Amino acid sequence: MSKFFIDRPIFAWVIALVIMLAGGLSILSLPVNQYPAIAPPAIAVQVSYPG
Amino acid sequence: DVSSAIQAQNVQISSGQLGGLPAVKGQQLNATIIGKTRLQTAEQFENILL
Repeated sequence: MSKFFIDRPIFAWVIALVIMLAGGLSILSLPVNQYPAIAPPAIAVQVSYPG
Repeated sequence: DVSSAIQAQNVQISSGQLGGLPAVKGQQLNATIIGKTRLQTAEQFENILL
């Protein structure tokens, strides 16, 4: 709840900045791609037999 | 001798193609060759030459 923070603004600023730079360094450690694993899993067996 | 004759006369044989690669320059025909296949009925088995 509030009323603990309007008298204590530095606590609120610290919470804001720590969630900011908790996400901002974590963006540099996860990969980026176009799409997630949308395709179903599939296993293929394969042989070749000449002639 | 019976086992060797069966192993000789009941086989699948890879016999390739007519116009297989690398073909000669100008070839226009290509078809798979169906060589020896396995026997199916008992009458094909009982005509095996010993």
